[PDB]
Amino acid sequence: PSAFLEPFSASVWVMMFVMLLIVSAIAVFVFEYFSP
Amino acid sequence: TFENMAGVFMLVAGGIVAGIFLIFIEIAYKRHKDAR
Repeated sequence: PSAFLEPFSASVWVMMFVMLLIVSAIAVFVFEYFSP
Repeated sequence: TFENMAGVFMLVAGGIVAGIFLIFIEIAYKRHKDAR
């Protein structure tokens, strides 16, 4: 078995890498917008 | 591996993105009240 790989979990394996990026981007955007 | 974790991921993501938006105005109002 391959630990922390597609067979272990999240067999799609091509969505979380961009999900983390987009959630980080939206968090940065809201943090910038809420500064004033 | 499938939608089993994706459902809770979507739920928590929607919850947090709604909460930040609905609480930014509350934080701004609290700051304005504390610094009238």
